[PDB]
Amino acid sequence: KFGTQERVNNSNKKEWNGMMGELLSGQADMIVAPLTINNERAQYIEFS
Amino acid sequence: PALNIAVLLGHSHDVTERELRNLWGPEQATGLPLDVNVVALLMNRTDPKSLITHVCDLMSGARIHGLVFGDDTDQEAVAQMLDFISSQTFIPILGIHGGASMIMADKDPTSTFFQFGASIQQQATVMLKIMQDYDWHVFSLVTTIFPGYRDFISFIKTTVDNSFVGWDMQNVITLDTSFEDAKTQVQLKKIHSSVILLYCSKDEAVLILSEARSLGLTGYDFFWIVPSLVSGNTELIPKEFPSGLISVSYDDWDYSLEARVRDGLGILTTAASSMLEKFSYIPEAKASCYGQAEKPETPLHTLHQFMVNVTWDGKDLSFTEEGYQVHPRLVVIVLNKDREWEKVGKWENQTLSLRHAVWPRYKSFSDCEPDDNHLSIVTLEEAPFVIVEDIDPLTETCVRNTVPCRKFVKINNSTNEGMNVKKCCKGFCIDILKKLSRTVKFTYDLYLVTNGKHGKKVNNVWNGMIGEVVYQRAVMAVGSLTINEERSEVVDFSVPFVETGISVMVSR
Amino acid sequence: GWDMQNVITLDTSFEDAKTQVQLKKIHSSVILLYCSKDEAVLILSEARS
Amino acid sequence: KIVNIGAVLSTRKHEQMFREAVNQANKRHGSWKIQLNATSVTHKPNAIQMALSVCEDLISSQVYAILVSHPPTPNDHFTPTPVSYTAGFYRIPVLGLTTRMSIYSDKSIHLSFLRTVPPYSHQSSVWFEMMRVYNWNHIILLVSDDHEGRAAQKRLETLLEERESKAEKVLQFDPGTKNVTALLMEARELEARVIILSASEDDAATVYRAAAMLNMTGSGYVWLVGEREISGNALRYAPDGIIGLQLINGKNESAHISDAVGVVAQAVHELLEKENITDPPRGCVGNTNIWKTGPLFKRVLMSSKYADGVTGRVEFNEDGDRKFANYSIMNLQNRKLVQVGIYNGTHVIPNDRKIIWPGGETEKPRGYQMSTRLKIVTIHQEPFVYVKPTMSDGTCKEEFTVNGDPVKKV
Repeated sequence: KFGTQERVNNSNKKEWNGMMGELLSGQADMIVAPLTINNERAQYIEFS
Repeated sequence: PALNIAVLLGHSHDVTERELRNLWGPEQATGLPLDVNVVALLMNRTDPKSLITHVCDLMSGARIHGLVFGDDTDQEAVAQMLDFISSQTFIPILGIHGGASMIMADKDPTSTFFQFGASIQQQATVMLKIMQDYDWHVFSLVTTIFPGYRDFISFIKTTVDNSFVGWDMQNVITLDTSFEDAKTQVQLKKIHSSVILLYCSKDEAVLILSEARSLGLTGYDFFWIVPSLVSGNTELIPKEFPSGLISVSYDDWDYSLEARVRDGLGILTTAASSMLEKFSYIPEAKASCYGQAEKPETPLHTLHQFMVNVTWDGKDLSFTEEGYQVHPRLVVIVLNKDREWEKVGKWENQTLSLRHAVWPRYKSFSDCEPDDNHLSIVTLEEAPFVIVEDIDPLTETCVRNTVPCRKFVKINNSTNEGMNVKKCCKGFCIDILKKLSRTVKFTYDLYLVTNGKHGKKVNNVWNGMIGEVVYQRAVMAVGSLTINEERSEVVDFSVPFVETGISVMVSR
Repeated sequence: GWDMQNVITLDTSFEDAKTQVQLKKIHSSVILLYCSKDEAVLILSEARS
Repeated sequence: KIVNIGAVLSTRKHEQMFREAVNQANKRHGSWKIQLNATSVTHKPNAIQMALSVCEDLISSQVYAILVSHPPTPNDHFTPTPVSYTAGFYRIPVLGLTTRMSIYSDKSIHLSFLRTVPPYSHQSSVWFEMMRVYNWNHIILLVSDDHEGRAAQKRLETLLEERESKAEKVLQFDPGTKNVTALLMEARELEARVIILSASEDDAATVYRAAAMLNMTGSGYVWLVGEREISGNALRYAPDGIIGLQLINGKNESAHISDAVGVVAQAVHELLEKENITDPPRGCVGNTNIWKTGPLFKRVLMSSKYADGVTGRVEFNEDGDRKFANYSIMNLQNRKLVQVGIYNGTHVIPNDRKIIWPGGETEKPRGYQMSTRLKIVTIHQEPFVYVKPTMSDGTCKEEFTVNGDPVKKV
């Protein structure tokens, strides 16, 4: 999964999946992939 | 084995010891692996020294493995004292009614004192559910220095930041200093038409609401939502509370004291049964409060982890780690035109069900400006013009480019009544209505018509949108309505925005 | 293009419930005021507040 | 005319000096109008004994406020909790002398509980001041799962909110856990090198031992801790170079007793000139009504500022805790403790002493160390990122493009 803000069924918390989740959780420090920049992704992370 | 459970009640309740014993009397296999010998007691009033003496005497003589405390007064000072007694004697205490039911923020980790109430987090969650249900996305937040306000504000911000509804939190207001003297008024002056989540004690909430009325913040479109902290004793209603003051609380009407005692006894019995199944046997209580016993005093096996997952009489009365009910019996009440707290909604299994599908307009005061900008609009579903859809499964609210609209759907073919389901209406006519609302600056309560179909004069009586409009049940019809001579005679039409004649369609 | 957003008449006193909801309706950036100097002081103080 | 003030103290000489201080305050203000009678009792090992004793002796004495302190025994497991509850029933203000526990800061639990010493959570404020002095932006929090850790973390986060900054991580551990190696291992990979700790003495000692075992106390790391981490057993395993906090008169009883008696006497004098003053309820049993002017008395106390306090300018914030207390920054050198500065109500001023950071270096280490091992995440996209299985030799066979240049593979 590239990454999409999805509502987890329990606790109703916004959580990012895929590369977005890996980057936001600290497991990765940089994403180099065909990642399309848009409003939703740019709010939480910074794009070059 | 034998399990001794002590049930304490106050003198105000018109409840006798005999029926307290009978509450565990019919012997319907309530306790499978153990026999509960309920011992009951009533105290005239709850003051500290008598409380400690009574609890210690019941621990010594009756050798109780638990306790069920029910207080009559609203004194909030009893909850912490009960928690302290539970911490000292390791007696599982259950707050039932009155002061014992007031939720405490933080309890001693070594204490086994649980309460039958809703924490401030659950009250915030239910108020936010109310706000989401009525599409009150824009809102403000006015609080004071009353204890727990920081936690309330933090939880509100956290829930707003992690919700797909798209809340519009305008500002956070904290009137720490004097209300009518200092710069506080300036802050109260920058609040626009929205929902005000007010959190403060009743004595100062009266002043806050009076000042808001003096600042014109109590109009028809201003909805004040407050927690149970201010909406305390129902019988005491200050004259400064505007009508329509939405509040949430623990219900005392339906969920009676006898049911409370039965639920507490059932919870204790189920926890004891699960503990008997898991551990070896039921441990004897402490010897005495006094004497300064030389011992770590920590039981080898306790009732903490057994009270987490408890089910009784099909109800899920489980408790959280801190001591809050997982499924509290929360009720949503308002101040109607008769100045009496009237029940409106209820909160069961994480779902909020409201009696009113659409919020009725409440006259805040006798001098309030009459409501003319709010219009009731009828509509009929037409394929290209008015498309009716269900609520978005992702955000649980009406999506963009649509508007709320309540449809009165019948329960089934047998009964004659029905329920109003709030669906989302869109299409050409809805877009025209939205543009008209933005231009003329008027609000609307869209609702579909179920009586007729496009209007028809039967027995000199109109049905449909025409019928609703002529009989003053609504202000306007926005649906796909054809301008006809009789209709133009009965009701006044606007200019035609789209030409729709009578045409014949055939297969090619 | 002239945008007559609204024409407000502050008939009552300048501190009561009315003339506060009325002053909140001004979303424009230019305000033409007309009153006496003593009333102008009160209106401008309320607007600043 | 006679006004009774109650006290629960540790040693007999403590009550004697409390009585003489009450007499001195009475002579200073003047006993012609109102006479301040002081009643007192010693501590007992059983909390229920305190609960009965305050009712039988203190409440029955028609007291206006109760001054509570810790017992001589080093046990500090919520000793003043019972009194604060019982006197909290009637909204009788309670003055905490040497109770630094932060659970009492929540006025929701304890309705009326004042104290003359800032709680441990307020220590976080001092650490924030260090952020403004040594320019440290990225930190690691090691709070516990009890109430103290949560309160300290919340206060630190609230203070960092105004800076539009957040701590790198907030690691939380259960109290009394033997193994804490996982948390330190998770913290090691983080780029930030500033560690802030706040826990009990035993947990602090355990974390210190784990850090020493994990080569965590070397050069480039700085430790900021509270008083509980540099007192007792936590001192014996404390790594060199840590920075802790000490309150100037934290363990002192005489100064705190004198200042509390003075401020309560001033508050009583200011209150008694008001109208319709209601005397406190007499007798714990049979009198369930709250004190009518109890909240008014608490508001008066919280709005009363002592002129010349022995400990300093006694002032109470909106939370009912002492404000603007002198904090001594304490540094550990060659297994000994030396003062390297002092913190006034707002700012920190150092001294001629040189701060020895952990690792032995005297130069101020940088807050964080740059990480040149960037963890890269990539998705399988055919036109962009071909992924190929490798052989048994560990690397896949090399290829060449149309120009013959080798293709780079990772």
